[PDB]
Amino acid sequence: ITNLCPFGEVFNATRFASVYAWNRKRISNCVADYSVLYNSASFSTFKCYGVSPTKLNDLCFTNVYADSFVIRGDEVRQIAPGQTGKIADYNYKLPDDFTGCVIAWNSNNLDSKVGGNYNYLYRLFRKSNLKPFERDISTEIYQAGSTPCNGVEGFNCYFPLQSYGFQPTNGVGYQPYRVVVLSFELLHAPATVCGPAAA
Amino acid sequence: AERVEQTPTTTTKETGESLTINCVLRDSSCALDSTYWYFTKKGATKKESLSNGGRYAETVNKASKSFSLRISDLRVEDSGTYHCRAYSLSAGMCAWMGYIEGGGTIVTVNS
Ligand SMILES: *[C@@H]1O[C@H](CO)[C@@H](O)[C@H](O)[C@H]1NC(C)=O
Repeated sequence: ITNLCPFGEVFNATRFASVYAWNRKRISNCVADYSVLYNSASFSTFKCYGVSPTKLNDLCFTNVYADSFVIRGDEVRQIAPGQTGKIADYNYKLPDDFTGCVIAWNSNNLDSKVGGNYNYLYRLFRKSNLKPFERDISTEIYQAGSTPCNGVEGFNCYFPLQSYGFQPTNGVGYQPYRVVVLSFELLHAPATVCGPAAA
Repeated sequence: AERVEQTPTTTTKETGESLTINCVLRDSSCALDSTYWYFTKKGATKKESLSNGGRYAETVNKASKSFSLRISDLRVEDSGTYHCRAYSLSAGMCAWMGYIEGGGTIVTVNS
């Protein structure tokens, strides 16, 4: 079935994950019009690393993954190789050798309420940085000192997750952005994900 | 923090005045290779292409990675949100190819 990749299911999903609990959808055995995404005009960020966005329709890949989550506008810059900060270190980390596109759009109209949207969380604390594409959904109380923690919150013993408050009248830097990260894998196996214009 | 800084964030103008929006690709090693402007009317959600035509004039300084849209002889139909998109398509000093976009300018025109 040489039929269109279900990119609609990723980009137009009703629900998006919290960044700490970021979704990964495997895409295979389908034809993908990357140009319609790139030329869309809904997106505020579209950055392709190790591949030109205008040649995507001409390439085939072994596997495509679509990772998706919500962050604040001024965190979108952290979804890039080499970056540091709460998001890049403790929630979602790209490898230094990343091949793929980082795509984002303002989602203020979907992910802010009147009185503010409190449904989204991010990991604030961790013992070390995530490895590329690592996911940590643990709620173990974080031990910031020598003193053991025993699952109990105290003066150096922190709950590791905090809530985004998405206020609708805030500045764009504080607004929610939906993000999709496409990773392109080219291995020694049959290439199952192709543009319309590829062999 | 690699971003496009679009100023002003909001303006109110009288019909007949002109307005200038300035964008600069900040905190980037990336070249500015092309630009694009979009408008949504007041109370609409559709992002639509600007024409680069009679009332709308564009400036670009590629070295400084800055550009501007000037709209002359404003009307009330001009009221809405303007977005600038900055393209980097060379792949030298930039790790990436594609676009990043301003936060927008919310324009209100009275009469
Ligand atoms: C999601 O939004 C609308 C559906 O009515 C459509 O214009 C757009 O292509 C969709 N996005 C995709 C398929 O990536």
